[PDB]
Amino acid sequence: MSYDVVIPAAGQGKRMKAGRNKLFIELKGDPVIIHTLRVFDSHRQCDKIILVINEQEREHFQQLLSDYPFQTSIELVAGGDERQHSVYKGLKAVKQEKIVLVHDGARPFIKHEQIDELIAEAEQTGAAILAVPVKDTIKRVQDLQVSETIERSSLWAVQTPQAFRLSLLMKAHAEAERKGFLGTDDASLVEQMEGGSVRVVEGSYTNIKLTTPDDLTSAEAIMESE
Amino acid sequence: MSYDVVIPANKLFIELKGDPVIIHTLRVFDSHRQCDKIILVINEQEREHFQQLLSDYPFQTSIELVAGGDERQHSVYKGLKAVKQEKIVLVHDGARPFIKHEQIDELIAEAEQTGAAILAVPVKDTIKRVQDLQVSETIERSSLWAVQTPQAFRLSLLMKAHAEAERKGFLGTDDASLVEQMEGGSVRVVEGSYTNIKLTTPDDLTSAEAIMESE
Ligand SMILES: Nc1ccn([C@@H]2O[C@H](COP(=O)(O)OP(=O)(O)OP(=O)(O)O)[C@@H](O)[C@H]2O)c(=O)n1
Ligand SMILES: [Mg+2]
Repeated sequence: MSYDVVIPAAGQGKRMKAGRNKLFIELKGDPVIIHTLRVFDSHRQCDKIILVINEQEREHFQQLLSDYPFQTSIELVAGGDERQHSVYKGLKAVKQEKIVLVHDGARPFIKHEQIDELIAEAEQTGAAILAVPVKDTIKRVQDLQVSETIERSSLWAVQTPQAFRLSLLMKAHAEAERKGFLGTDDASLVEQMEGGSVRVVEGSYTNIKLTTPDDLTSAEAIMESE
Repeated sequence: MSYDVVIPANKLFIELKGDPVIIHTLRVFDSHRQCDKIILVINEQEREHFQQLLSDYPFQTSIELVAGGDERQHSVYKGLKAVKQEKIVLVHDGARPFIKHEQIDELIAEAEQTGAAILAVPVKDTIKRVQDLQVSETIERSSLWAVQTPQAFRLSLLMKAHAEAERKGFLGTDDASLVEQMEGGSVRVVEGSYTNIKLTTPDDLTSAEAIMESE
């Protein structure tokens, strides 16, 4: 029942345009990454947190973490140039075979309820993601000019966490690294493997990712609402 | 220079800070000098409910209620028959109240220059096709855009588009699809704003309230 969580936090936050890691931005007085860490530190089934960071920020994370009452162990692991590389470095720090969750540092509003439903699906079938139905029309665009329209009734917008049996995720990462496949999520690595299957748990539209400046306004309102 | 806007219709009476979302949306087109007419397409049996709304919220810009078919595509078509001469027509979701005139002008500017346009933003999330709560494929993310409204077209061009799409069986999801599908159909894309959100659910209202107070 017990899991480890790998939290990629090693990005620069270029689209957020804060002039520093977006994850140090304060929401209601506490950095984004502190909100995210708190969800896992307060969740009884989380044994360990592996937080993947840019090595230049390590002393800053050391300080930052010492100011807060985290009781669960938090290991700082250096990341890489892309999220996938960062995730793989974090996963190599997990010590025993078990269920592992990978969760973006930039999603601070994940709830214990959804974490619970994912771990259950991963335990049964191996690989589970949070997701929500797409509501907008999606099209592909070449040089600000439409090339085609994707059918939407079956389309879903994927969230984190994504939950996996460690062995299965490590195998997906190792194959992807050897072949040069760079996926945008951990699920797509598993999908690329022969016989790879991923299941969907419906998530909350409040589990937003903080990516652009307008996402900070949505974030403040979600906080105030709860 | 000047456009009509067709708005196809109830969820639109959901409120945002005291007023139905449709009234916030109407205000934007009413405050825009290049908007000559607003055509609001409705179910014929709700004509009184709408008359009442428009009585309570007087607008200076001309607003015409028109009877609407059983689907958005048919409603938009019915709406377009109420446009009286050749010009740019917008088609806009009533539940998108935060459209800015700046974006509206770019949409027109492009659809006069080249015939058809849409507002859109880059997709931020990974998108998967899912069948029975099991992933079937991941859609390649890189050149993906989330489409908003309004969508702006030369009337002849779009009514032409509705004409041929009527002639085949083709039911569309939005209207830009009708342009892209027949002929050598070209739709340019104007990068919109992530604030141009659609309001249906109560989580949506939570965001909308925040956007309003922010600006
Ligand atoms: N090389 C990277 C890039 C991203 N991430 C992390 O992966 C999560 C999702 O990535 P994204 O939202 O793109 O964050 P950034 O890459 O930092 O932002 P941008 O793409 O706008 O630079 C973030 O918590 C980010 O810190 C990471 O650990 N290593
Ligand atoms: Mg990134």
